[PDB]
Amino acid sequence: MHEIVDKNGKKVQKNNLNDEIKIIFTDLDGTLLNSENKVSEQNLESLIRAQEKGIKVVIATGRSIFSVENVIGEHVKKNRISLLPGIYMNGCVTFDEKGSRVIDRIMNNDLKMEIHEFSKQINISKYAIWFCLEKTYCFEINDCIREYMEVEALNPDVIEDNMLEGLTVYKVLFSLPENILENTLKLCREKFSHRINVANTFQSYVELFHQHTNKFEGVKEICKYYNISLNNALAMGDGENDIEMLSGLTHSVGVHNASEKVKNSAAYVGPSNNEHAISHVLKTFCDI
Ligand SMILES: [Cl-]
Ligand SMILES: [Mg+2]
Repeated sequence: MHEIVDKNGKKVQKNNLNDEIKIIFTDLDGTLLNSENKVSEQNLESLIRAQEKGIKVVIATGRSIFSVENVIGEHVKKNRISLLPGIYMNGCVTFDEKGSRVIDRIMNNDLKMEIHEFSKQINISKYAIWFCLEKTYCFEINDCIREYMEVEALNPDVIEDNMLEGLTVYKVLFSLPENILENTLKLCREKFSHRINVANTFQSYVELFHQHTNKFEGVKEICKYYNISLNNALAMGDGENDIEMLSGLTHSVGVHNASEKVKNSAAYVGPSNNEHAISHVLKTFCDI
C-alpha cells in the first residue's frame, strides 16, 4: 500500500492540487519512523530530494529534541534532517531555526504537584517520567520504565519524590502497563479536564501537558516564521497528539496505522509508517 487518498477514497493527484506544499510537518514515532524506529531508505532518499528542492521538513513530536537526536542522530549529523526549526513536547517547546523557543509553555507548579499527588494516590507515579527543558526524571525503574527507555533512547535520571517540587517541568509521560491504560486514561481526563491536555500518544504512553498548547500551535508559529500560509503546509501523524495539526491544516495525512479518530481528523489517508509514508507524500504533493 503506497497510495494517498481523500475522504472518498479517491487518490490525490498533483494536477488537482491548487496549493504548492512548501513545508511538511511530520511526527516521528509511528509516522516517519518504521516499527523498528528507523528511517527507511526510501524515505531517506525522498528527504534528500526534498532538501534539493527546498521543501522544508519539520519534526512534530512529543519527544524532547534531545531524545530525537539520539534516535535519528546519524541523519542529523549529515544535515539530512534538521531539528531546528522543530516542534517538541507536543508544541510546548517549539524552536525556530536559531534554536530560540518561539513557544515555551511550562506547566504551572501547583498543577504539577496536584498531578504528582494524584499519580501517587492512584499508584502510577512509579510509571511517571517528568520532563524538564534539558532532562527527564523518574522515581523508580521497572519493566514499564525500561520499555520507555528502550524506545525513547534516552534514560531519565532517578530522583526522590521530594525533588519534583523544585523542578520546572513542561510535561509528564506515564509509561503505563497496557492492563491499566484505558481506566487510568479516564481518571486523568475526569480529574483534569479544562486543566491540562491528556493524550494517549504512543502505545500505552499517557502524556500531560499545557492545556492550550499542541503540535498545531507549533505549526502556526513555524509557518509564520517563513511567511508560509497554512494552505501551503502539510501535516502527517498517527497519534492523538497529532489531531490538532491534522484538522487545523487543509492538507494533512493520517498514516494507515493510525486509529479511526486520527484518520477522521486528517484530510487524507496515506501508507503506514512501515510503507515509506513521507516518500509518497513528497511524490504526490511536491512531485518528488
Ligand atoms: Cl509523538
Ligand atoms: Mg506518533
